[PDB]
Parts: sequence; structure tokens; C-alpha cells
Amino acid sequence: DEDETTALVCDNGSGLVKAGFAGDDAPRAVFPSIVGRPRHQGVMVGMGQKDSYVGDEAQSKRGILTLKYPIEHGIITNWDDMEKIWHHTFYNELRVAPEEHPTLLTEAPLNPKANREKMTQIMFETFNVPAMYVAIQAVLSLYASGRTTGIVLDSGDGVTHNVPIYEGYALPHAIMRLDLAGRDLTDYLMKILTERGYSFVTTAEREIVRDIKEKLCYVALDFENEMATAASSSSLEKSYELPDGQVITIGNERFRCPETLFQPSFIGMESAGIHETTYNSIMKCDIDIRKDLYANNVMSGGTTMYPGIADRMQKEITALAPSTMKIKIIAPPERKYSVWIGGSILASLSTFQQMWITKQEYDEAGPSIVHRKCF
Amino acid sequence: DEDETTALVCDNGSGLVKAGFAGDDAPRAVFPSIVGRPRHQGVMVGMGQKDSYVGDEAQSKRGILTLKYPIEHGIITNWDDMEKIWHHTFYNELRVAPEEHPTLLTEAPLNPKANREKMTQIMFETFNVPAMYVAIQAVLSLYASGRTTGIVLDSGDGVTHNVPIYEGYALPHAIMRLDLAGRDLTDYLMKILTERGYSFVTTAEREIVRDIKEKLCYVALDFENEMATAASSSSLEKSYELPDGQVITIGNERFRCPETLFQPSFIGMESAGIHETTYNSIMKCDIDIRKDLYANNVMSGGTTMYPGIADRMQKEITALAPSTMKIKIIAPPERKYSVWIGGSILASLSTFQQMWITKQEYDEAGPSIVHRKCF
Amino acid sequence: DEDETTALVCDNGSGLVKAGFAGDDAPRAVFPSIVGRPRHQGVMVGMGQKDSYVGDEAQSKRGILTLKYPIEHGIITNWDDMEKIWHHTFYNELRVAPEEHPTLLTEAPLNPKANREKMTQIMFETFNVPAMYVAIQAVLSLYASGRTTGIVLDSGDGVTHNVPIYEGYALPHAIMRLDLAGRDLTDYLMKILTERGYSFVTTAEREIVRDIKEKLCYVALDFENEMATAASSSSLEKSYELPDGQVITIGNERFRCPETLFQPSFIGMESAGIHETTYNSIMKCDIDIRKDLYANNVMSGGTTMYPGIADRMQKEITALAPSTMKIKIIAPPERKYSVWIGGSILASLSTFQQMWITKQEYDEAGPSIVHRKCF
Ligand SMILES: Nc1ncnc2c1ncn2[C@@H]1O[C@H](COP(=O)(O)OP(=O)(O)O)[C@@H](O)[C@H]1O
Ligand SMILES: Nc1ncnc2c1ncn2[C@@H]1O[C@H](COP(=O)(O)OP(=O)(O)O)[C@@H](O)[C@H]1O
Ligand SMILES: Nc1ncnc2c1ncn2[C@@H]1O[C@H](COP(=O)(O)OP(=O)(O)O)[C@@H](O)[C@H]1O
Repeated sequence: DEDETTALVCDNGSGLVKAGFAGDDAPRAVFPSIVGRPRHQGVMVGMGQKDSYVGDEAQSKRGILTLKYPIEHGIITNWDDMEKIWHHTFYNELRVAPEEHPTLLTEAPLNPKANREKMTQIMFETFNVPAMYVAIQAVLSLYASGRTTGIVLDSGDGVTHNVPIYEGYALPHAIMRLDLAGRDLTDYLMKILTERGYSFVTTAEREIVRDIKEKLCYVALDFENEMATAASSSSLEKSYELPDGQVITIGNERFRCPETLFQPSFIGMESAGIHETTYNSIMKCDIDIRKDLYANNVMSGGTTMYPGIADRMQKEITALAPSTMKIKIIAPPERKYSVWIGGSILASLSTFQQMWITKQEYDEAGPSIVHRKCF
Repeated sequence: DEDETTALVCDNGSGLVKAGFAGDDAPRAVFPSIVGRPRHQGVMVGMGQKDSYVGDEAQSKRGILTLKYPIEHGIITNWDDMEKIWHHTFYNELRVAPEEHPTLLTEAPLNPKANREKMTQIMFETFNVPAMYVAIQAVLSLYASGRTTGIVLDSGDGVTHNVPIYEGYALPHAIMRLDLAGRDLTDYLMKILTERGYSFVTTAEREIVRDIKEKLCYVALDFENEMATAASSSSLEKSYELPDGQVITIGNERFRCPETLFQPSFIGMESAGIHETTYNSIMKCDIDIRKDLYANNVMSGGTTMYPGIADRMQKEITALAPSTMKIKIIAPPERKYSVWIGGSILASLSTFQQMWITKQEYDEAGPSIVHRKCF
Repeated sequence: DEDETTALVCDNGSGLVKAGFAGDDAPRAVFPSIVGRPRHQGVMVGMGQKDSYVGDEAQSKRGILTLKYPIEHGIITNWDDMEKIWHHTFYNELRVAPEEHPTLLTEAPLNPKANREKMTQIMFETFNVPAMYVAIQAVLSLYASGRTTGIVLDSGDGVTHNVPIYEGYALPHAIMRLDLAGRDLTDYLMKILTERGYSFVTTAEREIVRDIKEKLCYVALDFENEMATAASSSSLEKSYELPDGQVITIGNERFRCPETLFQPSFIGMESAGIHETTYNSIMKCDIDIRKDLYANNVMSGGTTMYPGIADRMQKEITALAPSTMKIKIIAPPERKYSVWIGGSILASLSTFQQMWITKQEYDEAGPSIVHRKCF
């Protein structure tokens, strides 16, 4: 609180907002992106509740609330709800006066121009920021990495991409999309557990299943052989206590759930699994740069956090590639916050501080400015 | 009683067993699935009563008895009780020697493998059937229909499903579940009648309320406008004589009870009403097959028997679908026995007689056989 | 069905088989070249479906099926699938007995010798044709035209060529290749529509986009000025109803998609646009024959069907050529079937009937015969 200034790095996630100050090593505020007020709301004797805050309160308030994601699939679809999320971010989580900070916002891949313009309009008109930037989330991640060359497999919450990069450039024609990512894997685990006679269907039960997924699932060494071991499997049958206190047993569901990344037909997806899309992406590049891609396969995103994933990807890529090809899979430790960190590096870039968009630019060429000939 | 043979078609319902001979047009035996013996049992001077027969005796014996459904929510949960129901089916209702007849059994959606194996074990070991098949009840219904394409709304006793079908295949990812169906509507009518100062709480009173529901409830043309007419409603106020002989008056409860299918929040269900689930199911299918689904919405199940339901579904679907979409609701007349009829067609399928499971198959690969690579 | 005979003219296209009788004015059978069976195949209650017929059934059966082209990029790559396509052609579409008809087959430019030999082996051994010929598809088209001199721009489905011709001879060193053609333009329209927030990614969605391309795209008068008019463009914003019934709006995508033929960098292609390749081809010819080429630029192929293409080519060629050069663009009306018609003329050539290849020639010098010293 003086001269200088930082850069409000707000990564608008499909399920979680990550926000903080440029220059910090990780976001200081992480809260669910949802909207929820009592679904039954039966009055009582007073009030003192906040209608649709969701954020952190919701979670801990599981069972009372309803949820909505105004950013459900990564694109913002409800501007009144999004204004509530940004107000919460600035005033309740970070506890800042937004008019004192240049703010860098992230946007999903393929975000419409008109959507970026509405984001810009809200920042300047509603929150009175002195400036702002919009950054592409994949791009920020790439930034955080620091690798000019290599092929990234980025699997997050709602989408997975394979992005080959040569000298810093995402050759746009190589990238392929997959709908599936963590949101789909949590829904599939709810369904397969419901196969055993359990019942996980409510909003609260979804949260419970997301926790089982993140704590007990793993990727097999070989799907077929893991299924065969399931028979005499005395390991798989882990126990998990529900908040009600009942204890369920989870066995082959531990590896059947994430097997979907390699076999999208488990959820009905025709798409090619992540090892096939990696190969298909490398084959859309020049033959010449393929050796550099094969030796620099970088994993990113929350859904690449499973133990065993790098070894499995090494095995599968080795099976598809030429016999003399050197293959290397890199996974950065704390991948998931790779998107926020790239934003932090960019926003905290004094040297490129002219890329921030300003109140004068917005007034001159409206918000589009932050879209036409920059970010 | 000679060569050839029929197929024992036993549809194990949550509230009613439907059983008969393959090839008959409808089941010859329909009896409540319950277990009940005197709750007070005060001896007397002799016996000559059957402990927990339930079946038909129970009903007519209302007030003395207790009830249990070993198939309460569609999945068999008590094998000693289920053995009693099957013994009653074979020896008391159909009056057959089960060792002379291949028998097709039905099972609920999501029935565990181990449950199908126990059903199979009992048929072969306890009843000595020469063969048997297990069939999926929804599937049998689909079979009875005869429509390859279209979206079915099947509302029965304990569950309602929306199932889109293209060339005979239930695209498994499109189907959505609802807990609510007729069991819930009877419980809700007991509760709302208890609001007027009446008291319907016992087992006998539940049966009385199920009769009021089936004889006097109806679905409104528009819920809001029907409530508004309730004021000057001189029609609604129908009379119903209780077995005690008192006469109650039923008015807006006639349409408030089934309104729950369209507004599950009436019983506290967050779920989306049946018109919303229909739309949500069609939107999980390819855009291309949607025109075929919209023109082939087939209603099935006992809870789709209300007069007015097809016209209301036509109105609601028209309001959600594109303006140029051709919408058609089909309701087969005697829907409820749609499940038994599909079983009868399948079981009575000489041409597919190799799908029946045999005593040799059970002995070789145990009962699982009737589960792994068939039904 | 008597003496004489016709010539089975089968044009094996990358996406469509065109087949018929020599002497007919157009092919009587046109069906997609694909292979597809249920991707989900969920059994049901019977069969009566044909595993991977594709042909016409597929299309109308959009959403159920998968596709494969055994001729994906013009060269046949799977002989078991190709045998199915030829069986369908003869027995289901044309309804002929192939052993009664000399059959002329077409092959892509640069088809390997061994591939032509395998085509020949199948015709004689599998279908028992009395004779057969293999013809080069470009060549057949040239044949259909009837112009000895001039430079043809032939843009079809998977490839575009510029072919200068002087007295009937394709000076082989002048011809240049382009990967891009209609297959690429359909993929690019799917991608650019997905930019607006729509989602066209499935096999069924590809077919939908191919229809939007063929019905609503057009080539601009000037790309830069058309983009500038897009702003106040109230024309562009045509509506298109999807099979689901939703209605999308298409605007600048109408001309951005085919702009790729003139600017291959839109899809990442370094190649020179079709006006530059025309000029580059004319400059590889003698200076002396250039006046004849400039006055005889003939358009051929499905991708030259856009309204406005001849006028745009006249404008662009005029801008590159010497000021006193007479420039004329010819487009034959029903260009696309230009390949089949050339085959029909050739095959129906009684006078050159000795060029057909016979069962004795195949037996003597194997199939190669139809390759070494003829077609
Ligand atoms: N340790 C972990 N193991 C597996 N999945 C994880 C782990 N940590 C986070 N995830 C999942 O990663 C997803 C979030 O990843 P993220 O990269 O932030 O996604 P997005 O950027 O698409 O919002 C969620 O589905 C979450 O459950
Ligand atoms: N005419 C009717 N009107 C309304 N509900 C009916 C009618 N006939 C039967 N039902 C109800 O339908 C339900 C039984 O339907 P059914 O399809 O057999 O269910 P399930 O297969 O789930 O056992 C019961 O709740 C019953 O009261
Ligand atoms: N009227 C049209 N306008 C634009 N493209 C068209 C038209 N008719 C056909 N096409 C396209 O032309 C291509 C087929 O042309 P064709 O000459 O048969 O190709 P090929 O011989 O390479 O198989 C397809 O991409 C198709 O969509």
C-alpha cells in the first residue's frame, strides 16, 4: 500500500477460483466456484445467512445447499453470478480494494470475443480496476513451465489437451481436444459405486465421491492384467468412512475410474484415449521436430496427478513410437497450480507491463482492445 | 404335459409378482409381494393359519397382518423370504411342477452380479428347474413394445426412467434415474390427506390410500391454473367410502398427488421432473437422432396410466423443443403389464431358445454363467 | 442381357463410389465410401442389421454408426473393406452379375504399382470379371472435358491440381499438388463454428457441417473487403436448422471457410493458394504455349462448384498476367461427375476396346499387365 503495484491474478476455474498476488509462489485464495442457497429454505427464527455464497461455506455446509457453476464447463455463462464470484474474490478472500490493482484474468480456450469483452466491461465498470489483462489459461500454464519445446499433455477438470510446442509456439493445428477430464471421472465413479448397491446421487454425495477419487483411485500398469488380479485382490478392497459414518469398501473401482482416460469408451466416448491423441498430435507435426517432442512430453493439470501416470505414458508411447526413439515423460510436481503460476509470472512481468490493458484503452476502443492485438 | 415346453415367466416386482406361461397374453398370477403374519398373534383355540403368506390372503386380511417386501425397492434383499414367494408362485398360484419348466426370471436395473448368482442357485438347487434365464425388466418391457427407435418414459412403482433408443440399443449414457414413482405418490397422498384432519398411517390405511390414488387422482392441464380453480371447484370434492363406512371428501388432493411427477420438490426431491429429464436425455444424444426421439416418446409403466398424461407431456415437450420439431407421445393401452409381456415374448422365443441357461451351465461355470455373456 | 457388352465403370472415390454402365450420361449409383457398424452395439432382441455396410444406410443412420474410409485419401488401404465396397456396388447398387461385364476401375494419382496389381487380382479372382481396365481418375476427367489444350484447375475432395495440357498431354513437370480440398474445408468449418460456442465434433456433426458448407458457403469478391463488410453485414447471418431442431446462425464463416483455397495459411498450409499454383504451373511451360493456357483455364471437381469462383479466378489471374494477355476461365456445369463421365467415355469406347485387360492377360503376365504398357 504505496506506489509500485502488483497484478491481481484471478484464474476463473470451472470448479475452483484460484486468486492471489502476482509474484506469490501460489494462489492465496482457492474456493469452489459455485452458487447455492437453501434448496428447501424453511424460514426459522432469524436470518444471518448469505444467499448464494457457495465459495467455501457451501462445502462445509453440504446437504443444505444447491450448487451452480457459472463457469461450469470453463466458459462464463452467467454474468450476475460471475460478478458475485469476483466480488467475493476481491472483498472476502483477498480483502483488497480492486481500484488499486491491475488485474490479470484468465479465460478458457475458445472463449468468444464478446465474452472477453463482457469480462473487461465488468472489471472496469463494476470494480473500477485501474487496468486489467486477460490471459489464456493454457498459455499461462505453458508460461509457468518454462519449456520452449516439447509436447504437453494437460489434463485438468473439464478438458484434456495435447499441445506440441516448438520454440514457444503452439502449432495450432496439432492440438487435439478431449471433453473428458476430472469432472467426468467423478461422475463415472458415482455411477460405478452405485453398481455395488450403494447410492451416490446427491450434490453432497458427489463431493464425497470426488474425495474417494482423489484419495484412493490409481492407474493400472496394464488394465487387462489388473482386472485379472482383481479376483484374488486382497489389496484393492480399501475401506472409506462416509460422513454418515457407514464404511464402504472400494476395490476395482479404484482403477476402473481413471482407466477412462486411456479408454474413453468406458463413458461412451468415441474419442481416442490420451496416448492415442499424443501420437496423433506428434504425427501432425513435421517429422523433423518429432524427436524433440518425444523427448519432452510434459504432463500438466490436476488429472495428471495420479501416481503411476508417467510410467504408464512412457510404456504406451514406447509401444507406438519407432524403436530407436528416445522417449521422456516429465511431470512437474505441483502441476495443478500450473495455470495460476503462469498467470502470476505474466502478471508480475514488469518488463512486459505494457501488455496490461488500461482504463484509457477500454474507453477508447472499448473492451475489445484486450482482445484485438493483445490479451 | 408332454414334450415341448413352455417358459416360466416370473416377474419379481417390488410390490407385485406377475407370473405365468410364456406365450400367454398376460400373467395368470398377480399377487402382492409381501411377508406378514399376525402382529399381535393372540393364540385362540386352534390354528389353520399360514404364517407369513401375504400374497392375496394378506390384502383381504387387512388389519390383522404385517407386511414385508423382500423386494421392497426392486432388488431382492432376503433370500429366505424370496424362496417363500417363489414356492407360492409355483405351487399355490400356477400349480406347476417347476422341474418340468424352463423358467425366465426378471431382475431390477443395477442388480448386483452376486444377487443374480443367488437367484440362479435357488432356481437350480431349491426348485430343480431344468433351465432358467434372468432378464432385465426394463428390457423385457422394451421387448414387448416392439419399437426400435424412440425415447421411452417408463414410470412404474419404485422408479421412473427416461430411455432413448436408437435401433434397439439403450444408449446407456442417456438414461436418467428418478427415485420417485407410485410408492412415493401413495405415501404423499397419505400425508396430504392427514393434513385435512384425517389419519392415514397404518398398513391397512396405506392400502386404502393406494385405492383412492388409483381411482380418483388425475394430472392437471396446468398446475397453477388448477389450483386457482380449486376455490370455486365443485367437481373436485368427490366422496370416498372407507371400509369403516365413514365417507371422506377428496378435492385438490386428486391432482396435488400426481403433480409430484412434474414437481419432485413436493416430496423434497431436488430431481428434475419427468419433462425435464426427457429433454435432458434427448440432449445427451446426437443432435441427429433427436428428431426420431421427439416423434417417438413412448410411455410405459403403471404410473403412466393417468388420463391426461399424454396430452400434458405433448404440451410440456412442445414448450421445450425447437418450434419446427414434430412431437408425438405414444401410450400403449395396458402399459403396466408391459414388463411381463416382454418377458413372455423372450421366454417364449423358440428361435432364441439357446439363450436359456441350463443345469449343465450352472454346474460348469456356476450361476455366474447366466450373468457373464448372457442373461 | 445378350451379346455385346457394356463396361462396368466404377470410380472408387475417397468419400463416394460413383458407378454405372458405360454409355450412361451419369453414374446410376453414388454412395458413401465408408465402413461402420454400431460403435456401442448394445444387443437388444433380435438382429437384422448389416455389420459395416455404411453405403447409404449409414448416412440416414447417423449417430448410431462409426465410419471408415478404406480409400480415405484416395489410395485404397484395406483390401477386405474394399472387397465389401465392390460387392455392394455390384450386387446391391447396380444389381449385376460381374462375370458378364468388362469393368473399368479408376485409381488415384500416384497409386503404387502393387496397389493396381491387387485391384486387378480381386477383380479377376474374387468377382470373376471377364476383363477389366484401370484408369487414372484425373485422366478420365480430362477425357470427359474434350479439350486438348488449356490449363485445368481440378479441385475435388482430398486434392487439388493444376494441370497444363498441350495437345492432350499432361506435361508432367508442370502439374503441382495441393493437399487441401473439400475434406479440409469441412474440417475447418467445424472448427470455426466451434469458435462461436457451438460444438461440432462427432461423425454425425461432421455430416451436418458438410451440409452447411455445401448449402451456404461462398467465395468473396475480395477477402479483405468482405471482412470489412461483415460488421454491418445483415445478409451474412443466415439461419440453419440442425437435426436436433436448434437453429444456428452462420455469418462470416460462409466465406471464411472457402477462403482457405486462396489462403492455405488459414489451415496452416504453407502451400501457395490456387491462383499462385496456376501461375506457377504456366511459368513451368514454354513461354510460347502460355497464351493458349491463359485462354483455356478449365475448372473441374466438386470444390470448384462455388458460385463466384470463375469471376474471382478471372480477376486474380488478370492481376498476375501480362497486361495484353487474353484470359478465359471455363467452368463446365456438372463438373463433379467429370471423373465418372471420362471413365464412361473410355470404357464405352468400342474403338479402343483392345485397351481393356483380360483374364488371359492377367493369367499370362499377372495383374501387372494392366499396369505395364497400358492401364
Ligand atoms: N491429486 C489428484 N489426483 C487426481 N485428480 C486430482 C488431484 N488433484 C486434483 N485433481 C483433479 O483435477 C481436476 C482439477 O484440475 P485443474 O487442472 O485445476 O482443472 P481445470 O483447469 O480444467 O479447472 C479436478 O477434477 C480434481 O479432482
Ligand atoms: N391405473 C393406474 N393409475 C395410476 N397408477 C397406477 C395405475 N395402475 C397401476 N398404477 C400404479 O403403478 C405402480 C406399479 O407400476 P409398475 O409398472 O408395475 O411398477 P414396477 O415395475 O416399478 O413394480 C403402482 O404404484 C400402482 O399403484
Ligand atoms: N455444390 C458444391 N459446392 C461446394 N463443394 C461441393 C459441391 N458439390 C460437391 N462439393 C464437394 O466436392 C468434394 C467432392 O468433389 P470430387 O471432385 O468428387 O472429389 P474427389 O474426386 O477428390 O473425391 C466434396 O468435398 C464435396 O463436399
